[PDB]
Amino acid sequence: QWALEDFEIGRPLGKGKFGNVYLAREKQSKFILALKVLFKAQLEKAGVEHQLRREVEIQSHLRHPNILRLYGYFHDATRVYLILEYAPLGTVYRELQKLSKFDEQRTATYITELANALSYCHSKRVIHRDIKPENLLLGSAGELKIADFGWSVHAPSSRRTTLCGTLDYLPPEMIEGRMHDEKVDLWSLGVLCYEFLVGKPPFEANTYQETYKRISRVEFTFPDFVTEGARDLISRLLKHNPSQRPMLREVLEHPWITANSSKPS
Ligand SMILES: *SCCNC(=O)CCNC(=O)[C@H](O)C(C)(C)COP(=O)(O)OP(=O)(O)OC[C@H]1O[C@@H](n2cnc3c(N)ncnc32)[C@H](O)[C@@H]1OP(=O)(O)O
Ligand SMILES: [Mg+2]
Ligand SMILES: [Mg+2]
Ligand SMILES: [Mg+2]
Ligand SMILES: [Mg+2]
Repeated sequence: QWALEDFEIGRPLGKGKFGNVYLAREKQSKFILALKVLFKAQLEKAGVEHQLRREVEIQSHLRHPNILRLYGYFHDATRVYLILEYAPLGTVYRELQKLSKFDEQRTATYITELANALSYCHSKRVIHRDIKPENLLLGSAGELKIADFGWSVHAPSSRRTTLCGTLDYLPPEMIEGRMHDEKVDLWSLGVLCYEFLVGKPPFEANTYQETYKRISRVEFTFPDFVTEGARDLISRLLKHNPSQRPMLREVLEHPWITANSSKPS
């Protein structure tokens, strides 16, 4: 139903081994949006092909203000095209490299939007498993949207598929191939809260091996400027036992969150 013919392609929003994201405009309506264009070639010659199926099937059926919408898709036997809501203010990744760290009001707000978004996903038993600054996009009023559902599945789940990138955001159950569930995204949330305030993930190391160890041991420390309420929220989320991690309601209602945040639940 859609095809490339319907779009003008603008400036790239991301480039990589498998393809690119483009700013794009639909020709008949002038609707501006993003096109995530993957090379079939590389998805197959990599073993990611099934993930594109789940990314589309899951994201397309989610509707939430803090979830980046997927409007549709098409292909053309060289490439696949994901038709994405365009996020004008970029990534939290870029925001973080810009300001180095975030203040407590801004951190707590981003977390609230995250937990609201995950609340809705966990309602549909959908787990993201790839929550990280590169996949947090900023809407036109600066509000956070979760994007990139390549790693999302329905919970519970195992991991047959290979963990290719950094481990900084993944919980112990996931780096070890165990069965995992919604609590995966809660660990990630605490990683993010920490990174937002400190400027680097709480388990960053020089090697994948060292990083893996620090995650397995839950081995992180706070720089002295991190306050007691943040220390408390982070420590409660970064628990080895997934069952000990809170529910999202306890996060949205954490005192430090409600004090410093501006957005509601
Ligand atoms: S883990 C093995 C290492 N290599 C890989 O597997 C990565 C290969 N991937 C590719 O080459 C693909 O071409 C890309 C698109 C890079 C796949 O990356 P993602 O699956 O992570 O796709 P994202 O949806 O996360 O897009 C990545 C960057 O592009 C920008 N972007 C995406 N969508 C939007 C929207 N709607 N609006 C604005 N920007 C958008 C983001 O900036 C995103 O993160 P960056 O900060 O640019 O890195
Ligand atoms: Mg459209
Ligand atoms: Mg990504
Ligand atoms: Mg992906
Ligand atoms: Mg860094």
